Amino acid sequence: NIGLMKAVDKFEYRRGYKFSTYATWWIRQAITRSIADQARTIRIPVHMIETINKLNRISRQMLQEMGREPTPEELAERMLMPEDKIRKVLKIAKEPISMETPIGDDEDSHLGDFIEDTTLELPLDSATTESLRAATHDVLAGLTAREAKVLRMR
Amino acid sequence: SDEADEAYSVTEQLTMTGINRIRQKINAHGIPVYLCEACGNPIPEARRKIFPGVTLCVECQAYQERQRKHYA
Amino acid sequence: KAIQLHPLVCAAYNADFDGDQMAVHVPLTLEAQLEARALMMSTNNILSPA
Amino acid sequence: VYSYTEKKRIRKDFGKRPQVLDVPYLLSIQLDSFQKFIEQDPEGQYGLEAAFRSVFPIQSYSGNSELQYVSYRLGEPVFDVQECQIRGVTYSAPLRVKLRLVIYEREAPEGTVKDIKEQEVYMGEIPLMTDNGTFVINGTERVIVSQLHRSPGVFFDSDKGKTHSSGKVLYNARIIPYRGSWLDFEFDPKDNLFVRIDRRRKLPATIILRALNYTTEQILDLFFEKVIFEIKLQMELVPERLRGTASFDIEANGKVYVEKGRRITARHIRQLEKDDVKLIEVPVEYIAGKVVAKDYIDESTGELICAANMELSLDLLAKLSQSGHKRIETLFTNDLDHGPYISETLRVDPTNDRLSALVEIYRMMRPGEPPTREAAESLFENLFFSEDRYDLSAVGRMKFNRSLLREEIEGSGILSKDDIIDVMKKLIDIRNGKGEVDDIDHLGNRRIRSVGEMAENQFRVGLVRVERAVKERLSLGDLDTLMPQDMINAKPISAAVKEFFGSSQLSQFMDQNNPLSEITHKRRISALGPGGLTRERAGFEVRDVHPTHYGRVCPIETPEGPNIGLINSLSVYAQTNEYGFLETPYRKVTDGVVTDEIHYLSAIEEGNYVIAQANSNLDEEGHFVEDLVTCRSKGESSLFSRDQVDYMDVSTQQVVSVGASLIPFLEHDDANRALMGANMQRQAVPTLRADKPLVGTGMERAVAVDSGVTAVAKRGGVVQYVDASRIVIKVNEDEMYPGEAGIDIYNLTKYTRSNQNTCINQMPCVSLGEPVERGDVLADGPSTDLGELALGQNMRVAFMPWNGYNFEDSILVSERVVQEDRFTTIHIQELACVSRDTKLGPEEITADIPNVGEAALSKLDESGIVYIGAEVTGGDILVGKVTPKGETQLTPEEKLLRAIFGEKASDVKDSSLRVPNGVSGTVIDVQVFTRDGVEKDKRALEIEEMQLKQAKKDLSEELQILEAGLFSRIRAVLVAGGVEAEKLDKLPRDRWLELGLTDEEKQNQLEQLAEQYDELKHEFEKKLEAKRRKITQGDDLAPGVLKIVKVYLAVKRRIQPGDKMAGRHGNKGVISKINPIEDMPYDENGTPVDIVLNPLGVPSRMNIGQILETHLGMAAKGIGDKINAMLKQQQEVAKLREFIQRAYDLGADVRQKVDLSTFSDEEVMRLAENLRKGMPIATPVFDGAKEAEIKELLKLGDLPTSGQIRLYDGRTGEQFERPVTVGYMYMLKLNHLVDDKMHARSTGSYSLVTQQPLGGKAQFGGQRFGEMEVWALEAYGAAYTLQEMLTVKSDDVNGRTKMYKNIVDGNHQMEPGMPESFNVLLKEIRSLGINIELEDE
Amino acid sequence: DMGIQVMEEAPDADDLMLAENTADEDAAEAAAQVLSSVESEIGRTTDPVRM
Amino acid sequence: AGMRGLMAKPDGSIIETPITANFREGLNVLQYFISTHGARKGLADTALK
Amino acid sequence: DLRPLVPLDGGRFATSDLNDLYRRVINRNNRLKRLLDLAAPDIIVRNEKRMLQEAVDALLDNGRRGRAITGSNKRPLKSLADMIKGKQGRFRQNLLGKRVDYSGRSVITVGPYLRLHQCGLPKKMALELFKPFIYGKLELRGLATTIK
Ligand SMILES: [Mg+2]
Ligand SMILES: [Zn+2]
Repeated sequence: NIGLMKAVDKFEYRRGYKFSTYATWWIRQAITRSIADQARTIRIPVHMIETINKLNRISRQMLQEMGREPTPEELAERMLMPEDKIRKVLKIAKEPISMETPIGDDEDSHLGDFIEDTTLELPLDSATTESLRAATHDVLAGLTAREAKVLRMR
Repeated sequence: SDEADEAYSVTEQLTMTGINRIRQKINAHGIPVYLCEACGNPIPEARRKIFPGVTLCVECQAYQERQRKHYA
Repeated sequence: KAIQLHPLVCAAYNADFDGDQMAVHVPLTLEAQLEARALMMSTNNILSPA
Repeated sequence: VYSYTEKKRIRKDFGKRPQVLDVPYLLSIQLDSFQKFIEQDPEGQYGLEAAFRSVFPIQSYSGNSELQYVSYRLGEPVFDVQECQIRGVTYSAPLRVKLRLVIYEREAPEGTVKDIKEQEVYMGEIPLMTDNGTFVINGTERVIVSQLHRSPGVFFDSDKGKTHSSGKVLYNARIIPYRGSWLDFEFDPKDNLFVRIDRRRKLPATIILRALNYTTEQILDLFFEKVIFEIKLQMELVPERLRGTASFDIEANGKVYVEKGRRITARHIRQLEKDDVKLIEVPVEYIAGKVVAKDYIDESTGELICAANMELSLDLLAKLSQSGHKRIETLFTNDLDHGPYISETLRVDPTNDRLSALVEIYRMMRPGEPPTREAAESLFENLFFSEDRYDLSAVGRMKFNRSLLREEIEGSGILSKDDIIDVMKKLIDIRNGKGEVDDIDHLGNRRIRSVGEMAENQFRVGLVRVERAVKERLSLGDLDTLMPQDMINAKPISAAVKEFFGSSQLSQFMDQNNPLSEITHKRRISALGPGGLTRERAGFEVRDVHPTHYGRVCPIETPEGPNIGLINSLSVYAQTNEYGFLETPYRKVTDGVVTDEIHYLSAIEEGNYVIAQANSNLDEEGHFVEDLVTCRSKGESSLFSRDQVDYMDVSTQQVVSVGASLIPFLEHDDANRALMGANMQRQAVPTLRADKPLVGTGMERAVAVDSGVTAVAKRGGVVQYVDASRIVIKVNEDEMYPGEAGIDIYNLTKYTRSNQNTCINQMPCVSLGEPVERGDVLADGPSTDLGELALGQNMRVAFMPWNGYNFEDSILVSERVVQEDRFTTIHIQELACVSRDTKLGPEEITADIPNVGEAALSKLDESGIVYIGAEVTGGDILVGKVTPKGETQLTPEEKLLRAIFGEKASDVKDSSLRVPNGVSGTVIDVQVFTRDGVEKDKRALEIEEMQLKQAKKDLSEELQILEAGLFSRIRAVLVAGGVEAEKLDKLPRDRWLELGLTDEEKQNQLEQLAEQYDELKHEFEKKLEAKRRKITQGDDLAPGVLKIVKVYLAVKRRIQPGDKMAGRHGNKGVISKINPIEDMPYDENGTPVDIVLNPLGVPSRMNIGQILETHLGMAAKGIGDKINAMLKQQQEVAKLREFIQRAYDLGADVRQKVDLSTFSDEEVMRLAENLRKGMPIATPVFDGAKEAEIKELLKLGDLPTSGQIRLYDGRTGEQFERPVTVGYMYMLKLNHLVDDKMHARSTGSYSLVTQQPLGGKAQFGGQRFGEMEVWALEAYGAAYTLQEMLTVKSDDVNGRTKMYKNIVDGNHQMEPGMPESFNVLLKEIRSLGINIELEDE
Repeated sequence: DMGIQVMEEAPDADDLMLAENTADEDAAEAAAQVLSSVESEIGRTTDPVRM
Repeated sequence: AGMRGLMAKPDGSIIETPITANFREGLNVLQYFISTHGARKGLADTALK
Repeated sequence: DLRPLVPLDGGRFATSDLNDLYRRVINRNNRLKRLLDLAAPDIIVRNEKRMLQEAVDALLDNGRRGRAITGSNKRPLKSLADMIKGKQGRFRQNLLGKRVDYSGRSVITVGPYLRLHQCGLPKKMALELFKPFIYGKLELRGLATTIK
């Protein structure tokens, strides 16, 4: 109805065509554009969706026109994307996974229970870092006024 | 307790409870009534030789069992 | 690799030896070490609380 | 007489009852059921062709197109079992279907077609069942289970009075079709029949009779009995119909028959039928409560006085005499016998004819709308009487016409007006006590959906998913050059089928511990999944064992725990029906003789006959011997005479499954300890040297062979060559199939990895030149000794307390058990390392890695990978992988330290693969898989040329041995008819293409046989390219990864305090001590006991069969220590053949007759070699060793016949008094090791989402301190212990690193604060519009 | 949400004494206010698709 | 040593043909199939409790 | 960090369902913002406001209005109420039942040489559980200098 309101503002009945042919173009755009813009949790640009959609339309066709499977390096031949701008198309995920995903039947454990944080501070490295703070303070206790102070402010 | 010993206690409670609930329905000692308590029919003497204290006759009790077969 | 466990308290955990596993924790603080020693030691609890 | 393999070690067999049926092929369910799926049935009714004949032909809109089905074919698989298990792809075959699209024109809908379009389209790939009944799906071996779902048909259930508090049980009757409307009857609490069509609102159940066009007098004509009153005031009597307390006495003939008050008795109705009464005169009050049975008017004016279904009045009765009426009909409603239900449901029924009857039916289906006279009627008639809504299948009418006791075993697929009132007449009879209700757990109501029936239903749902495309593609454009390939996607039928085998809860991992674990796994019948119930609504209803389980499913073997009785185990001789029910063989009893024609009976047809027991004694003519024979009809088991019985059990093994048919003396164990022992036998780990059970059931050989882990000779012959990895059998001239090369190569399966991370390995038991037959075992699998199932070891056991070291359930184990390595098990772990593609660069697999200092790195090759053969330890680097990163923002006191020594930031990080903690093993395989864009490295090519020189050699070794069988097969021709004999081995063998013979068929066979050697050389030329293709080709990896290097360790685990040994009788325990060998109890021979067991487990857990096996273990090792002692002195065979024949012939009238008089002399010493450990004893399941036959067998040894010897203490040397039972129990080693259950964590990785420690032993996890461990901590006063178990030891991120510094500082004082489970909780309430905040003090 | 445990079949024996009835009665008071008042109009649904 | 006795049913009822045998002798196939109703009900109620 | 977007292996990801519910609210609010910027007819703005109100209901409690909307998984989404309420919720499953450092498990054996006040701890488990204690006592006695 957003494009339907915009189709009315650009509709010209002096051409004399029916309106159900003009606004069908805009609803073909505006539905598929918001499907392109606002449907995945990670936003893919609109043309890049059409890269997958062309790849979804072609690799389905070469599933039977070739034999068993289409290889990725075969898709470098059919579409004129040179084996790397075809590979990062299939690297992209798809509305990926929930983290209330049942593993399951363990403790009713979900996929959030087994994702580990790597960006935390493990307390062995932190007490290593803390004891390095004091082990520097004793080595800098073996220096005089000037040379320790420049080495504290370099 | 090995999970098949609590099974043993449950099964022995089952058997003992059911068998006591049956044996309470044998009405061992009673009075010689000589007449049924829903028909007034003469209950035969071999039947009281079997069960002392049958206030119901044979087939009126059979009707009672057939009525109680479902419930109510 | 198995926890060995005094045979008298097997009736207090209801723990037999057909393959039960006991989770073992460590009391870190001196307050929790003393709570362990003064309340939760297996000789301080030899009467059933029921 | 025995097989030649069977003469190596004959299991001496008790068990006096003879065997009529062999135990059939146990895997007939899986293999025979997937036979029916992937097979071309020309009258398409089974599997794939039936699915195609259901969905095809496809009509378009208005019939201007038609997609039609020709045939289908399974392609050849791209990979075999071994290649699919290596790369990890489904062992599937490409399903290609020959299709045909026919175009039509104007005025020719099926006349003149326009265009045909013949093509072979590829529509999805379907997974193939391999030779053992299993599937390869992602490399992993899956087993697709059968399902116990409820059948279609008619079901009469009850409510058991739990619906109402009044008490009254409410019988109901559901008619469940295949697809359609669940026509359900039920009773009111006040005895009024109801209907509802799809579990909707109720309607009074004469509405369904009125909509079938039955009027009120016709309804009462159906469901009632008619005594008729006439005038004066006479009622014609049925002599039986009076049973209910005499209301009015009798008035016939005036004199007497019996008077009022009392009961109508069996005396009285006898006297009324002997004195021949037919009519009685009755008072007017007797006809007051009766109900009028047909219409009645006055015949002067035709005016309605009283139609039927109306309470008769006495002025109304005299209204008929003044109407001139003679006949007055009424309904017979005895409150006990034929209660008024159809009458009193007409007394409520507001509708009276069919037009208003469909109104209530249409307003029950679709409310609100005004029911038009055609709109209501066309809904109803299509609902139960049309093939496109109400489908009742073949098994639906089979259960229908068998339930109401007809014999119309096949019929329509819809209901009829008589088919519905037959349900109501049966449900009335169930209310009236004629016959019993049906049961939820009858095995005549629970049908079996199996593998070939469940994959078909996932292929028919995918053939509606692709049908919506091509019905709407063929009606758009109708183009020619349009093929049947661009319409048919291969996706929606592949995603319907690789959902089922892929991830559905009836497609489980194959328990691969031992050959019992898999053979019980394919013969599992679980009542879960789609179609069947789940664990939620299961009861207390289907977890019980019902008497129709005899012969069909094991009463013993179910998994205990959450689903006991929900997962069953198929019995031994149990077979599935044509319709899908479980049928079990019974041998037919004639007049008085058990015949031999076995008949398989499903549980519907078992309750009709009288079936005897297999432990009934039989004469030599087949006659029963005793007059009263213990048999069993429908639910009871009473004493019937020998003429009236119909059937007998085939054998006494037929009630149990194959898991529980291996428990010796299972008669003497409880049903739950047998349930506990059948469970633990499938969790046994295979030991190093496989060891036979001394006390077996005789089933051990059959389960070993029928589970595919053995290498069974397909044909006879003599071994041309034996190897540890292959056996070459030169087939005899008898069975050589004259266009063949002569020999077949059994390629053995070496140290490969199980599903359960154990080792699967085949040891060839045969020797060189040893003649084998077909069927005979040549190589034993894992956990098999000489083609006999060998799940554990024979352990010289004792029964005594011994110092608390076997106290509650525990086991005290000798050091000799550990020294002899009887319980050492290999465990092959795979450990992979993946080089993925990160964002700032891909991860290399170099050997030059960061700071770890080139001591562990010397185990690495050039390419960063360990060598095959290397003996790793915990934390040792298996595969060196390094990952790029940034410089990572070096802190102060690192800018000073890295300026001192000057060594740079490494700039790469060291995410490499190392051995996890604790496991020390041997690297036995490394496989490098590469993406095609990535080139390779040195190790990936070194594995490749090693593979290629292996794959080219074995095909040459295929060829040079198949030639070396063919050049003797052709040599067999050159003896007769044109004979080249002395000049045969002189002329070169390549010019045996050019050798002259008398030109018969033989020289044309020589130009056939050697010409097939020319086919052997080109098939070798073609197959060497094929293993040049797949070995060299790049992997079709998951997108993102480059190099998956899959290292394969091998641990060789050994027994320790903590491992769980068990018996076969539910006697499990945990080894508590490895006592030294001098401290074990010994007898007066000095022989120490290997295992001491607690005897207190025996009287309470009443498994006496572990004491009887122990005494049969003392007898079996008694025989073996004289056969050993005679071979120790090299005794002559007159000593051996007169002892062993005596040993093989013991006890009462055993069916086993082995005569060593007709035995070769090198076979007897071979038989005595395999008996020098001990003679194996077969105790058949309910058939075997009586107690006197053990003591007699114990008296053949010089062992005391009570079973107990006098044992001396190991340490202090003084004897235990009151002598002790010793003997040989078969102890198992269960898959609960302490190497896989010990876990500890100080401080590991944490969880991201809430900052708690991770979960599980693999993730270096913590212990869950739940609700019940907190209340048991508040029940002490342990406040500070509980604060740290929610703050420091769990989640508070500041307070948990200020503790680890404080412990290393030596200060045990926490500064805890506020948990991170609670700030996450605080932000989630405040992410609602709820201002929950913390106050201030 | 009274909750009177609306489930599929005839319920068990122990699971009326195990299953609990919280909270009497004010939620049931306002639910009675609802359920005695939606016995009049037929056109009530809240779905934006249907409406 | 003595006889086993009357064996129960999941219906609460009692199977009127008792088990005249024991565990020092054996049980034949009929009595062993009779025992499994009570034992399976006992183990189900244990593992459900 | 309470509805994270963690990068898993191989390019794959894993989010929480609150991301989908907040995305639904932001979508409907941006579109309603345009539909009131555009002076649209009142029926489609009525439908947009009712949709945005429904999205706020699905975000705060997916199922109190009906029905609980499912994503590309056929279970309902976990909402904010479902993240505090429920058996798996933070109030039950994370405020008391929570995993714990300095802990471990193994099977039990008898070993009756013990007294009533001692358990038999294994040596690898006591090496693992008592790691910071071992480090403090090991460097206090100075047999190592660094905690490394
Ligand atoms: Mg236990
Ligand atoms: Zn009576």
